[PDB]
Amino acid sequence: MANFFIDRPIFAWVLAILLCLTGTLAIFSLPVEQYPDLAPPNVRVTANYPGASAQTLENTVTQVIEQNMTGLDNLMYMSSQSSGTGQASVTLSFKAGTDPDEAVQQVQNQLQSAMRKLPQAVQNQGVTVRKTGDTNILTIAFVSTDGSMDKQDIADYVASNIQDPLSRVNGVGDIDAYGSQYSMRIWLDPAKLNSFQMTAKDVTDAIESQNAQIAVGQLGGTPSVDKQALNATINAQSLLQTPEQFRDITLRVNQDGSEVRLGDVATVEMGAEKYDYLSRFNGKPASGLGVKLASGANEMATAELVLNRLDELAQYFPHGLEYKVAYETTSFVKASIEDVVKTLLEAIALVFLVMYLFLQNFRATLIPTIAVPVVLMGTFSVLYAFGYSVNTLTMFAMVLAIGLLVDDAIVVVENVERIMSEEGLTPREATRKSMGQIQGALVGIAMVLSAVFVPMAFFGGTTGAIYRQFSITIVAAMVLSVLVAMILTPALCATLLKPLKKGEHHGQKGFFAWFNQMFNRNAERYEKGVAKILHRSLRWIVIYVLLLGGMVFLFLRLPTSFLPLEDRGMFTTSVQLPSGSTQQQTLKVVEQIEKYYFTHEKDNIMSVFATVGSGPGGNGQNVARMFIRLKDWSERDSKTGTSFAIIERATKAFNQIKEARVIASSPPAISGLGSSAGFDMELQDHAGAGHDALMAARNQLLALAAENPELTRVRHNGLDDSPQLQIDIDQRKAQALGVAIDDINDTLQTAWGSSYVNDFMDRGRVKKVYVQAAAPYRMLPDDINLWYVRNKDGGMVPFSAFATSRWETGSPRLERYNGYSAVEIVGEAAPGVSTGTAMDIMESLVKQLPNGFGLEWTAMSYQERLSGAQAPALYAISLLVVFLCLAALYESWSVPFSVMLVVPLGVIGALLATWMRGLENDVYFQVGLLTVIGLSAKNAILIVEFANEMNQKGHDLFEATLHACRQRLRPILMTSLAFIFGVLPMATSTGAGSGGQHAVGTGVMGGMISATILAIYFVPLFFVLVRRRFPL
Amino acid sequence: MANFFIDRPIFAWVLAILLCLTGTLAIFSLPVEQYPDLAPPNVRVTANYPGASAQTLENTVTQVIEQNMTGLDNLMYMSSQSSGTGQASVTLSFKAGTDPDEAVQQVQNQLQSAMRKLPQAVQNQGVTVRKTGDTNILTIAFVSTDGSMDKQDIADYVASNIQDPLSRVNGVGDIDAYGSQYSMRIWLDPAKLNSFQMTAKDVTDAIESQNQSLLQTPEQFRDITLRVNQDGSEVRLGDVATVEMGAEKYDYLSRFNGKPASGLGVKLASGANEMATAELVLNRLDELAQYFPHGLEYKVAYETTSFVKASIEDVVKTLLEAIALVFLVMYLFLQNFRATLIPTIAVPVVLMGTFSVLYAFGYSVNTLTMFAMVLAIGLLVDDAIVVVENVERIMSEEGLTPREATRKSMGQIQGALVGIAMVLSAVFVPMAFFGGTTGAIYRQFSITIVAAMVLSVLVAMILTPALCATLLKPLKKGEHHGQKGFFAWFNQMFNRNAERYEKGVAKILHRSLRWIVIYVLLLGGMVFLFLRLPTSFLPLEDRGMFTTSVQLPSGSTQQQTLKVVEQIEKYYFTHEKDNIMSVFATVGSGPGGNGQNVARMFIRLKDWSERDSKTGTSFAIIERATKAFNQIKEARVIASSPPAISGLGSSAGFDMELQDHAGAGHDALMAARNQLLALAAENPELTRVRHNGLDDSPQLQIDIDQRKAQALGVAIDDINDTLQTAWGSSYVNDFMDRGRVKKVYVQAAAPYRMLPDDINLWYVRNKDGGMVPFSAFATSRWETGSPRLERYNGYSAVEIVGEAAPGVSTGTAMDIMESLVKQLPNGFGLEWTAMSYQERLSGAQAPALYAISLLVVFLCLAALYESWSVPFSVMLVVPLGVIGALLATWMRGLENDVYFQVGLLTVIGLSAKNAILIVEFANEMNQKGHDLFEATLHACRQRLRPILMTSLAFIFGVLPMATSTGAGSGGQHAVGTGVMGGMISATILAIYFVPLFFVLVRRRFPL
Repeated sequence: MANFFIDRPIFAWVLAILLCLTGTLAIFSLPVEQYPDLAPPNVRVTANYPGASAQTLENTVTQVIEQNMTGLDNLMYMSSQSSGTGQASVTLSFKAGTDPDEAVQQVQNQLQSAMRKLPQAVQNQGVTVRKTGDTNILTIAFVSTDGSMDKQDIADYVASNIQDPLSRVNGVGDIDAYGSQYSMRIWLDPAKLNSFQMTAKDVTDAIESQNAQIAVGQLGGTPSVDKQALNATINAQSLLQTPEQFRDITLRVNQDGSEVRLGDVATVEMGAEKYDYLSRFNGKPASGLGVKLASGANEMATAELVLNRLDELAQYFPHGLEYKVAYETTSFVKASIEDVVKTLLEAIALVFLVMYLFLQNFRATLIPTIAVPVVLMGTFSVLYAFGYSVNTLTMFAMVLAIGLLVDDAIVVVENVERIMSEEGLTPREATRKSMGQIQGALVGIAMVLSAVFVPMAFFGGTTGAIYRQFSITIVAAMVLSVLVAMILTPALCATLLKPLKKGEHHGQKGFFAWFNQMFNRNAERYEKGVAKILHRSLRWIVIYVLLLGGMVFLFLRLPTSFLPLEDRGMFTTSVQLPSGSTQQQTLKVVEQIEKYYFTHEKDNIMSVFATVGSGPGGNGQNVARMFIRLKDWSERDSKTGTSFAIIERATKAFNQIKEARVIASSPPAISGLGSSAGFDMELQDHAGAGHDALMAARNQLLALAAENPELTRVRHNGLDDSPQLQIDIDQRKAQALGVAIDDINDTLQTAWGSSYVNDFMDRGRVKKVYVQAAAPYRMLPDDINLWYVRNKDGGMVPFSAFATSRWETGSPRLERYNGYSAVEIVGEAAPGVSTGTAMDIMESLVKQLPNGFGLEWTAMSYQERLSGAQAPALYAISLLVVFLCLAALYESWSVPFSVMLVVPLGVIGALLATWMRGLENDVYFQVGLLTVIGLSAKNAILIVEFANEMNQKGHDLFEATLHACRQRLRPILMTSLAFIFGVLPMATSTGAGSGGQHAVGTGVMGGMISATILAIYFVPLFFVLVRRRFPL
Repeated sequence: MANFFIDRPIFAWVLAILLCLTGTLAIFSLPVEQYPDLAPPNVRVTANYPGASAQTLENTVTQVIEQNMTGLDNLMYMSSQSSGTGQASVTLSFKAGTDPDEAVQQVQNQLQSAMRKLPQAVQNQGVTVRKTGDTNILTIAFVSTDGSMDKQDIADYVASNIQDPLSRVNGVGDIDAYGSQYSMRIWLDPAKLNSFQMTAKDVTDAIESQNQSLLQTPEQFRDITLRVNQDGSEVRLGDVATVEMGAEKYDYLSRFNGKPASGLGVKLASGANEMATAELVLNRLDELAQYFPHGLEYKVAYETTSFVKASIEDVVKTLLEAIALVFLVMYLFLQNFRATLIPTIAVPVVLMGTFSVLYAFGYSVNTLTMFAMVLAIGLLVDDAIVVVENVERIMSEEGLTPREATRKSMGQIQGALVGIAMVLSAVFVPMAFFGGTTGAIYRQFSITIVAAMVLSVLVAMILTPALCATLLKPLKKGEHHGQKGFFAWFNQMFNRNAERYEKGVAKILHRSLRWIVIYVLLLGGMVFLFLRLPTSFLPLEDRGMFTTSVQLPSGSTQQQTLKVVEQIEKYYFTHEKDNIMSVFATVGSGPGGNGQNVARMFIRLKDWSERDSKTGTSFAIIERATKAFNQIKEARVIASSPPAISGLGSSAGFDMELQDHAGAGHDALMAARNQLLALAAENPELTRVRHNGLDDSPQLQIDIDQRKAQALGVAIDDINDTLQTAWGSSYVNDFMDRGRVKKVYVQAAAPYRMLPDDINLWYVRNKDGGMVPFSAFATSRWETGSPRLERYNGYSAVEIVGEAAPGVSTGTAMDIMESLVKQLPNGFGLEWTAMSYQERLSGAQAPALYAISLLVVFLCLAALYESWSVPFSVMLVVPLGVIGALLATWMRGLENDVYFQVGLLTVIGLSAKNAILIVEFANEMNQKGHDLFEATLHACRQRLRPILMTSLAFIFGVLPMATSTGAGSGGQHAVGTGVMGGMISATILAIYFVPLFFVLVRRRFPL
């Protein structure tokens, strides 16, 4: 194989060009992402029980649904919520890698099973099963520049002309509206309704009958008369347009001639919702749109399309209206990807320079360099074939790969150079002999550098996915490198390399002359030291045992985490006032926060978009969210302008604020995983105690978390108990009175809440018609008697006769986790403290709580615990696979055992580097540690394979190992330095996703430094000792 | 390899016979189609909202479904129609190659979520997801010869006894009926109703109450008691209304050859074979015919299998003629009969092996694969011809025995055999990876041509060496020697011309600069011709059918449409009689939509043999019709030929969607559409430009004073029910006729539902039981609404279709249309759909294929011959053939379509073949050490004969295609013309320029 392509260089060039072209096509056709899915698919089951208390809804529906749902295929954990508004939502998160469609089908089947057991009212209302994609790809704010357009006018225009076309953009799962369009809202006064003896049902029926559009046939139908002239459709009536027409709805004509008009019994207005989002942008009234990314769609492409369409729509906005991008994700993705590309190019440059240092010949430097584009584009082709994408994980794997993939090319080139320099052979003969000598070594290096990343691919969860991303890329790169090393590089060495003895490089003074002198002297000293330590075995065995102990100590000492946080240029601050607070107080607090951000962080804030209130769909107005967008990373400082510094500085001031609970939190590392950054904990009530007991436990936990300085921004992701109405309707009492269940239910919906009726055409656009009770009347325990519902006989049975309403203090929103009343508690670790330490502290605090209150981590916390628990297995499996592969290659057990003893020499260096830098044991460290294992095995192989060959030929073990070290010192050094300077830009990256780059690069760089400076001495010791113990 | 079969011929014979047998088995088990599955898969979601206006239907139903369906996999585009009848259909088309079942499953999953959001009435009706067939395999008509059976009787019999059996025939996805079953029509009379003081609701309720015993005869219905007077007298239904057994639907009034008839539109089930399904349908119909009442007879008004069969037969004929011409030219160059037979025997083996490969890969016998086979016939014989020619030359000169001569020849040209196959197969590889309809077409050819090439190399190194070692006789110096007739003159002429050619090649080698300038000029001319040449997708074919569409002004009655249809039918019967077999018309059915003002008429022409080749072509008669039809000002009448691909679009030409890219206003959209139609009518490059839709129609909106209605104690429900019963129709109950359950409808008699003031003739029953006239609380008013609303990719749109004027390509027409759209008021943009979208995609992605194919061929040659110089020398001759292909295509009036693209690829391969045949031998001689001039001159002298004979074999193989006159003449001409011109130029230029390129490259880069 190697000899075949030596004499046919053009064939090798053609193969390389084919790989390059396929890779270029793949690159131009590969999708761009920040991360892959990496998120457990979630399916949400939603049910509605109108006019039902939260506890009653939870008991009658939520629990039942959960019971049937339990026992699914890959159900990781069930989380459920029961709201006072009457909506029950049970969320089912499935194990990562589960196809969402199959999960949805299973949930639908079990919902079919459970639907009968549910209350018939809920069944009539309808139960919905859908895969929930809640990733907010971008949030858009529409603000009137001139001020001519009112906030309600802005909301109406947006919901009429912008929301509808944007919803039709590809990949837009759901576009939330932070403002509501106008609607023909009709406010019923029960006083007038009882005055004229008309129930709300009569009003609804009159609106339905009078405001309608029905086709009744055709003028001039097909069996027409002999000579008709016109064929036209006939419509029964028209849809009302102005509010005045609604006021003229008849509803009755008395015998005297008087008519009880709708305006006589109610008031109609083309207004907006009673409690609409009081959205603001940079201290100005504005409306908003929240675009959510549909499941299984590319965020960047969808955002570009939406932005694109919005740009088009903008061209047709009324004078003085413009759109602002309050929240954007693709900016960070583009910045991070471009930064990683710059890092990769800098890595290629540094690898070229370090190779040129050892190989002064320019062509000899080019020959391994050419392997980089070929293997890189082949890896891109492999990624395209397997359906992977260009994300941060794959790009990090590529940058890691560079130094590994250049290894075999470097080995071949320098072996050819050594043969040319010493034996004096021609480049062709030198290449032949070099391939014959080191054919085994290349295969061994590829095996050790690829076997480490195989087992990782067989794990599951988000962790397994991350591992797989690295595996595929790195395994493909290693396979191509070993293919390139035996196809392209031998031909290049046989052709590109000039004899180089005519040029007389020896005697050429300069920097390279001094470098060669230093290298030769140090190599001689190194061989002397290797001989000495071979003689003095016991001392270095003791040193090795001490290194093992230090490695264990650093392993236990190192804090753990899942994924480094990144400066995305955004963070969200949440405002929660004490329960019962009006929207105006929340607005005042929001104004205070905006003033703080404008007057303190004036050099970093680009725009703040606040959203006061829960909106029309919700219960309390004491909630506000504030989307904060920072300036570009270049504009902001690298020390005080970072997102983390801004968040901490704001957190101090906001913790000073006592008016309301205000927390500034960075966005989560993974969009679909968790709501915000930091740990995510569910405080389950295992004892089954009361809800108030759970609330007291929650308060104790929050107080303790506030006490500990290791924890910051600890908050309850929920709502506090507040007085709530509970309309209780006795079905048997109503049926004794003969009043229909449907009629009383509709009347209850109309009075307590709002009832949609039909549509009316406004300016050519259809808009909804809502029938609602008057402002003072909200089906209070007092006014329930004022409402009347006629029975079958027609007599106006009073509502109070069959229904009872009473104020009750309880939680508006009840939550459950895995069959246990629980409250979700979220928080973040203090600066300098890892997430794992924060989780340990939270576990200690929950232990400090009274009995019966266990905890269960969810989302990113759950998967971080999974990765931490599963990490030792991988290491063990990867080491075992490397050992078995090495035993298979050399058909011996002494050689692989000698190699595996060098693995601790790299792990100690990686641990030292991460510990000194201040990083933590995350997933990246794990994959890094795996890379360090592979490279330590690489150096060990580079020595022991030649030593074993020499021994098998019959040379003395001492002489054989000394000769092997002397010859292979330069290959080990230059390959390792190539890798070190390849990963150096990662460890010193600035801006964009610099945190991930640092986390990946630091550990591997330290591992390489230790691996060289320890292996070059210990590998001879291991090989000699093992061979003495087990002779040939 | 070669030597093995030389000494063991029996093994090679066994292999050849095995391949032939496998191919023969494959041929008789290979399905036959006109085209493979080239149309993108379409999924249609239909929703029915009864009693809903078009605008209401679009707002409440269509928009919801469109919003939910967004996000599907490989969703090319969405098009939706909100008809005034209450039916909304959102058509989703996916990328070509997408699994239809997977698409349907995804659509159903997305619809399940959307079901809840829909109005309750729509959910009760039921939204249906179905793979869109929309391909009329055949339109059969049933006409009573005697006239005893009335048109409605024909329709009823068809629905009762024919529609059901045919629908169960395998492969019949749907069977549209242009008739209606019997129904007990009860025509009310408001005057009689007032006489007896009964409202329409009284009659409706009574008839509902009356009804397993069901009334059968009309008389039994006329005996229905509506009211019993106190005197004992009872009011009968016949006393107040007229009972008749008519149709449940009067929408369609079909007419065959000026005679009443009813029709069935048979539609193909997705994936089924067209020819087999049509044969089954017809067979079944024959069985049914065995029991048709006297006088009734079915007649095929539309048929596709006729053209498919005729075209396939024509392509087989041209294939056989190509084989014969290849044999003749080989016999011209190889005077010995056995020497000619040896390459000929390779043709059946390679062809049948290709058939086996197609059967294994699942491909069928379509026009594309057959064209590829015809091309391969000239392509495949190249290696066998080279082997035989080299053997003959060695025997003539060295005098060796056939066995040793074949051995030496195989040793000498083993490299060239591999190189020719490599270049002829590497061009067609990248083409296979392309997508869309175009990629599918490419693949049909690639698979076929690449398989043929591989089998050609295999036969050339296995079968032909054995044949040369056995069949050939040393009689070349014997029987063959001593020629005196025509062949002697031919040999003398060829020898003299070869000497002249070699001398000229030497001279041109001396005069390099002049011919370099000539080559640069040829490059410039090639670029100029490529830019000037117009573009298209596929050539239109005279399929013996075409359709004319009638669209009277909105609001026109059925009778006026029938009058215009009669005028058109008279035109066809008189002016164009020697070419028209039959005309089948259907009032009420149209491409854009259904209505009394729209009629669609099917015209079937006589056989191609009967019709004139010049004035009887479908295009000529259609142009004459358009000249005549354009004069008709009563209506818009357009005669359109069938689309190139059945599933791609509704009709031939371009297809675009003028849509409001922003802003709004349906009236603004209609005004823009009118402007666009006027501008298109102005242009002389565009013909038959129209919009596939319905203009805004008058609508009679009734206004009801609810105050007066309640003052008189009249319920709104009653006044809606009376209006629906009178103007619309009322499905009161069912009745059984001849063992079949049929509907009973109650409706006002025609004279009383014919004017807007007829609303005042009706009465309602108030709460007290009195008769309140409608005039008390009803006011009629005229308005204007759109019967059918369209949306394309979300935006409101109007579908505008049309065709290019004769002499103008479809691409030029599309450019003209894009120019016209820019003249519209700001906010309106266009998107190309159907086949037009695919044409734009193919044109956009065309330069890539060429670049990639050229690069792949270059790299393969460099890998094979281990020198950059050889492919550089070879690739320089590609323009020498491309110029000829472009010149021939431009001269013959053809355009740059898909076939031309595959042709350009074939021409690239042929130019590479000739360049290889020269430079391989020249490079070998130079590497052996011979002088470059001597090497190239010797290579030209020796390889002139094989190059000329292979090239002539190919050109005369494609000659019948370029001069075919059968059913598929257009496609055969499009494929053959460019390739033939390219090959001609490739020979007559390469045989001189290739030495120049090789010599110049070697001098610049000495070995």
